[PDB]
Amino acid sequence: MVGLIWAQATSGVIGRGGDIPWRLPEDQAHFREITMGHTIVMGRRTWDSLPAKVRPLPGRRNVVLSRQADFMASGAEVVGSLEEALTSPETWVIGGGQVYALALPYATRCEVTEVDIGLPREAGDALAPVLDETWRGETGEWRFSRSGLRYRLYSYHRS
Ligand SMILES: NC(=O)C1=CN([C@@H]2O[C@H](COP(=O)(O)OP(=O)(O)OC[C@H]3O[C@@H](n4cnc5c(N)ncnc54)[C@H](OP(=O)(O)O)[C@@H]3O)[C@@H](O)[C@H]2O)C=CC1
Repeated sequence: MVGLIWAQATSGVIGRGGDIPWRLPEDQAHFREITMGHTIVMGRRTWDSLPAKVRPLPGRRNVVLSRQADFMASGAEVVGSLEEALTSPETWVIGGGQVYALALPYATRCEVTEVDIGLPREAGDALAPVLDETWRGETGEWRFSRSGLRYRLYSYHRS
């Protein structure tokens, strides 16, 4: 089982300038709940964007994809191919744009948080993968964040 987990602006933007273009702390707990105790796979830039205090993410086997066969990532496993990254039965791909695209074909689950923020796609942005009709989804109710942003959760599956 390979799952993808991400948060996106309605527009599809998931990252800009090396960061996430919004604040939504309420998301942190759902992320933690889905990923805890499993192997998590991320691209090298996502690793670098993780704050030093939670790098590596505690309670998870952190796997980092990189084409630098010498890249240093303390507390994480550096692999150079996607096949090497996906050996665990329950693996959650947590980013970024490149890695989500690369892993989508292997995925049977996606936990998506939609953020109701006006943020048009700009050139160079990290973007969320587009789910076609092989996916059957379940949409949650909109909620308000203390940040002021409305957000909801989607759970997608495909056998
Ligand atoms: N909103 C959300 O839910 C999330 C948003 N993000 C955002 O995403 C952005 C980063 O995304 P993005 O720029 O797409 O980067 P990625 O995190 O996907 O990392 C890309 C890097 O992964 C490595 N890589 C990619 N493909 C391969 C491959 N096929 N084989 C080996 N190594 C590979 C390379 O490392 P190297 O260059 O070292 O070879 C490459 O530079 C940031 O802005 C981040 O904040 C991240 C996670 C979640």
